[PDB]
Amino acid sequence: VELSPNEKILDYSTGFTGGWELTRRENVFYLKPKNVDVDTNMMIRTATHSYILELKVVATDWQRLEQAKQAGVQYKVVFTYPKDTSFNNVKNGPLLNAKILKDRRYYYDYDYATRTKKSWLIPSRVYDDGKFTYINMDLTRFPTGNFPAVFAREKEHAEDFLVNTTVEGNTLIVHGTYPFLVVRHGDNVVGLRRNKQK
Amino acid sequence: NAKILKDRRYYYDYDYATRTKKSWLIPSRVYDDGKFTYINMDLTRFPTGNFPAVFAREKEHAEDFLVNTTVEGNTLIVHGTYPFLVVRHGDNVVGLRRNKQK
Amino acid sequence: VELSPNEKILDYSTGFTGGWELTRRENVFYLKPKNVDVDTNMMIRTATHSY
Amino acid sequence: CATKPAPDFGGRWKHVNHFDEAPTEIPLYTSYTYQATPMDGTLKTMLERWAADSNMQLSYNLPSDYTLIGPVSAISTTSVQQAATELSAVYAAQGVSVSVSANKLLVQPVP
Amino acid sequence: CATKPAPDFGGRWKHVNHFDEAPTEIPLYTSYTYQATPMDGTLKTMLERWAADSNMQLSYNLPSDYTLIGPVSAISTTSVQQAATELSAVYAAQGVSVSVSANKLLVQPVP
Amino acid sequence: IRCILETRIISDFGGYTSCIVTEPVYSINGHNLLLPKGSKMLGQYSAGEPTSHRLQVVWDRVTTPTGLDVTLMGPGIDTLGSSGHPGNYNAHWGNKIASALFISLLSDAFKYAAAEYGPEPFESNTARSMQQLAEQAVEKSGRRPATLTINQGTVLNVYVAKDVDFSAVLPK
Amino acid sequence: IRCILETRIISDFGGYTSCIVTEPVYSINGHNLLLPKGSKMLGQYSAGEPT
Amino acid sequence: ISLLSDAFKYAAAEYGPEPFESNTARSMQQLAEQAVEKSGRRPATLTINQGTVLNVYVAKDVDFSAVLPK
Repeated sequence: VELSPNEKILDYSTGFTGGWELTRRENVFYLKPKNVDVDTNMMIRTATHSYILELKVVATDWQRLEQAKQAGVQYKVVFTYPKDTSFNNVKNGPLLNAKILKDRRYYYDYDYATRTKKSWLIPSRVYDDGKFTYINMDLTRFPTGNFPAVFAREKEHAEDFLVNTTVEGNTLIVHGTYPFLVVRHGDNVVGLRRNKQK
Repeated sequence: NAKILKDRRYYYDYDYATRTKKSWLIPSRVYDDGKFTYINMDLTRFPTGNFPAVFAREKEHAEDFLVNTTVEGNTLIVHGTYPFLVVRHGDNVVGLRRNKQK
Repeated sequence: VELSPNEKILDYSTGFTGGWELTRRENVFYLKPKNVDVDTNMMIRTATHSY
Repeated sequence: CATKPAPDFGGRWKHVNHFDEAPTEIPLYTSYTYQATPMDGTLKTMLERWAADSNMQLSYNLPSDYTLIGPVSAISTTSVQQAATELSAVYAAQGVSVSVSANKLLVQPVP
Repeated sequence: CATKPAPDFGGRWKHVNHFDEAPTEIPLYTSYTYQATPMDGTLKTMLERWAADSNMQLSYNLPSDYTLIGPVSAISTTSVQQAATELSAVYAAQGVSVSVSANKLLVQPVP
Repeated sequence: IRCILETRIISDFGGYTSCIVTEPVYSINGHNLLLPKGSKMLGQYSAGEPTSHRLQVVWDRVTTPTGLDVTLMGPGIDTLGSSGHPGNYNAHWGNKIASALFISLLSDAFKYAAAEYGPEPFESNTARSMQQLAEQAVEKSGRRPATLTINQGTVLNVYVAKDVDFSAVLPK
Repeated sequence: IRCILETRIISDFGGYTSCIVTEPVYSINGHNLLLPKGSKMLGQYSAGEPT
Repeated sequence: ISLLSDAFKYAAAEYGPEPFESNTARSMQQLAEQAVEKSGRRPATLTINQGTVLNVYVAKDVDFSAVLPK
């Protein structure tokens, strides 16, 4: 039986102790009986949980280990812990999907500004789905070391801050939609304005 | 209870004041049930990082203090009714007056 | 049986212990039976895997 | 030499809970609009996601693939037949005809 | 005496998601072009990799080997017969004739 | 984890902080929402003399609106990633001067009225015994530490330093 | 491993850094791609007087 | 604060009997010696900006053979 790893087990007591060989390693009890009729209870009391187990013996005469499967033994017992039902009063696939879905609203209106005219740091395509900004750089093919670090900024020439990014191939995906994105690779920098919704 | 109940008295009379005209920090709907103030911000949809810290204040330009808040989605719920609420997200701030009962 | 070298083995327990001579060296269990009918299970629990 | 406090507000005191005067009509049952995103690069990758997003089959029968151009970004229709008509008007100079045989898309050269 | 910050951008604000106006035709089914790289040094090593990259056999029947020269770098053909013709026009001064007997390459002196 | 501060930090005694999360924090690959938009991060710091003009907070618990209680190890960082939160340094030179100027000037009026208006220069005793109190006001007001304050709206940032596994929580 | 820095390092208290890899890193003989183009390297430093 | 104690010393050396040592120039020079000691305990910094191309020397072998597809 496997309890939660979070809480420490205070105590435990089974009835008819001399018919059950059980040892514990900090949250798991390895149970095995010793005779054919040792049916009892076992009660585990942790810091915040309380378990009442009802120990049985269902396979005793088996010669082949498939016969204990059909008799109904349980190799492992694990407990799942739900959250409180007052929070349940408060799913359709993954939230980050780099393809274009049928039922998501996209915003294809972004600019770029940089000193050099034709750079290898200019993104190919930038858009978002309302929740993630999908910077795509898979047409600046030549320099193999062309992968930047993306920051974000609330005004045009304010001080930038940090974002969480995940990447899929050549697509850099930024967690969250921002007014400005800043793309740096050393001394060369490319800004990215999201244009205002008219 | 963030819904509107049959047998509770609500007060829909609140103002806002801020420097910038169209900000993403202006609340959508503010009301209360006599015991909790329900700041609602679920129509300023664009900036994903738009969630403030709510303070409260006894006069208009007095010094603000701390409140207990619980949140349900995009609704920020303030434990207690106050004359003024102050809504901060860094350098930009939005005040919230409860208008006086005529 | 050879487990992953990455994780540390926390504990293990086989049913019918007195019919299996098994020793471990940090990820490998050398199993040998002792009699003709010693069929059982064995459960290994590492830090993130369960066998 | 003292400490600079937090910023303070100030303004006009407009009221929050404000009804408008224009009854904006929110639709309930929204169909699928055939349109051209900037993400799908070529003509074949755009029609592979019109067939996927509408449960149809694509029979691309051209020996080569064409990239998307300027006048492609004006198609916005909830009808597949009116979108295949506006597409073939754009790619008429290269001999590309796109039609729908009532369950599938056909990309064949013009007769 | 203060700290120099990071570099800052500045410019024109061109727009990213830009359709073009020229429908560049991307081919789908690309054949093998017989051509002459600078890597393979001599005439024998170039024809050993034309036979290998086309599943043919090479019968090099010359007592010596010739290096590649200037006018060799103009052959670019998806046909083996037109490339063996342009090659033998180059190496005509040394009595080198290259032909294809429909399954294999023959390098023999000119009659 | 970007959060905005709620409790005004002042580095005198060392206490407890609280910042409200402002942007939702997703998984390693974005398939799930881990920390929702309005969670509270909870941290604490320790008293010290602020040599550098930064304060060091260890944020160690988040309670989400969706009913969770995580216990991460996150040292607080700058909004660009520098270790330690920057504050407003204030060495209290208004109070250190005024506590020792006023009593050292009262002993200087007694010395001037005794060097002249007296025999010969004529050392006084009230200029000596009251300069002893002025040396107590320098010693006592030199034991006061400097402060640095962080205001109640500033956008902080937290670097998580160990992995947290939400797999036993998320619905299957 | 060439990476570009993401967290601005300041040597006051000693903390944690993060740099995004910029060029793909192959094997000893180039048959396999080991570290892809957009990986994150994670490091830490210690406080001291910068002599 | 050392210049505020230097105005008291100049107004006492002249404009006074004889030179006339002041006490406010002595007790406030004691606060100036506290401001040297306290501001000498501050360490220097060195910053590395948020875009600089770093580089990492790997110093032990890492074996990816248990990962790559066969």
